[PDB]
Amino acid sequence: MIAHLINTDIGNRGVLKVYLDYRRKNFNFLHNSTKMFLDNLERVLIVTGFPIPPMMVAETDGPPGALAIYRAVEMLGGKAEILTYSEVEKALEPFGVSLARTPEPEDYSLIISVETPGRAADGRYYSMSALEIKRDPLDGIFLKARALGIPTIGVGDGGNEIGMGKIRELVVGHVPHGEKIASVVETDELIVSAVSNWGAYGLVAQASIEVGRNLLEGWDERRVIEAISSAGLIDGVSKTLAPSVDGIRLMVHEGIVELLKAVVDEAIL
Amino acid sequence: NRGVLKVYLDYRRKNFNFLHNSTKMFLDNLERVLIVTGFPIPPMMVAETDGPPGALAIYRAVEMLGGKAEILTYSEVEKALEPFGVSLARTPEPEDYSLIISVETPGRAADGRYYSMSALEIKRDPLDGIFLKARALGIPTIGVGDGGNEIGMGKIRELVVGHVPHGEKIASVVETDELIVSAVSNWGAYGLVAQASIEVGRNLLEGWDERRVIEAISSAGLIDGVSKTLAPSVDGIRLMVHEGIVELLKAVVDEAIL
Ligand SMILES: [Mn+2]
Ligand SMILES: [Mn+2]
Ligand SMILES: [Mn+2]
Ligand SMILES: [Mn+2]
Ligand SMILES: [Mn+2]
Repeated sequence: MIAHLINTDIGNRGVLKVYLDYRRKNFNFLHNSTKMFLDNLERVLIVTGFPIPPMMVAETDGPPGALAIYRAVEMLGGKAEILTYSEVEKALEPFGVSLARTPEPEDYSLIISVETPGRAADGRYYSMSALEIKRDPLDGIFLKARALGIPTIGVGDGGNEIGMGKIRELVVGHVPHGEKIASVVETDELIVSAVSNWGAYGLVAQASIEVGRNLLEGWDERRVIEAISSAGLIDGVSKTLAPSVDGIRLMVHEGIVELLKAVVDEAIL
Repeated sequence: NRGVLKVYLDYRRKNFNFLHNSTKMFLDNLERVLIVTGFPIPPMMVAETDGPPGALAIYRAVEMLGGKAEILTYSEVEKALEPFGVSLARTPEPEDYSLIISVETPGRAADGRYYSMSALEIKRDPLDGIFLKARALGIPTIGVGDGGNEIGMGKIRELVVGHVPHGEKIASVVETDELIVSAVSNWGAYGLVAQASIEVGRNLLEGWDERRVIEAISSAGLIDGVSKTLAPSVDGIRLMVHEGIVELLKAVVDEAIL
């Protein structure tokens, strides 16, 4: 099953414990996020981009997930655009992605965050290692969306990203520096995953099953990771230009993807 | 299904390190390991494809690590595993082994009988008797199940009743020192080998060919637990998913070991 797979145990105790508790009360969270996804495809805004102190450069986790969702929205008949930092706009350039300009929540039917910084309790922005983030914020549009009642979906794997506000108690208690770094920003639905890109892929995968088409077909993890890495995006852990995500090498990410595609094909047949 | 996942969720929340702890025990008693497997599917009472593959995977890992292994199982399964030249247990006594493992084997319920997950009574010579003796003797024991009616589940009987249909009647009362719960039993066994690989620094799963093992045992007469037919699948799920599971585990091990 998809929610369980994208939360595969990868040696990160914090995220696993959060997932366990989160799913105890919200067993169908991925299903609900999907239902909200499918119902508002008209015009989707995807937000991604996570600055890595002390360089404050964006990492490899997030954009791939955004591209996958972007891809799925277009294939489903909707329209999508991406709000993110410049280094990320450059990395996604080859993929012919509609970039968002002067966006206001009103203009969208659904807004999704894939690994984006969420302001903490003190109104500041922190990394998982408690270092403060200094880069113009992107969560602002989610607050306006919540106030307007516009559908929102968050995807995260740490506790300091947009959407984590819906389960801050789980973050404070299961993650180091939690109380200080846990984002306060909420979304209508939330997807927790071992790696954010997988959360994004899981959404795409669950949607694939409900529409009867494998929306992941054609996706090439290695090609995408290597492109955005050659383009300047760093690995979150090594903080270097290695073609990897969250310090984990490509065969693992590639394996997740390929397994999701199989799980989807098997479910549609 | 929804049951197993809910039972896994609770168990993992309660025992965060159950797989790691199972692996420690495994790695510590490899001198002579007895692996038990074989689950009859009512009404035909023939063994299914879930279990034998996992048992075979452990058997192999035990030998690659220098220990010795033997298999206690039903006749059709012995036949099904004949091509792999696995040592078959004869008149097995508890005392003779340093470790006893079960991969998808029926455990007696509270009323002393055996039931499938659909509450049908299993009628065939039992294999759990040695686990009862093993724990009374103090012999290390590990169980791998994915339903709640398998050997080792007696350890979490409460979790089984609160999430599995027919629970009270079918939940196995048979305990085991360490217990592995997984969506499919075979994957529990591979997880064990993957975890052992990480602890040892060697990919013990390298070379594992899910396709061959399942088509082989299927050709030999082992039916699919869900469809109850001779399809090359396990738990009603086609091979491309199991190949994917295995491939994913092989990469995770590489990630840790390199
Ligand atoms: Mn994160
Ligand atoms: Mn990440
Ligand atoms: Mn690494
Ligand atoms: Mn079972
Ligand atoms: Mn099974």
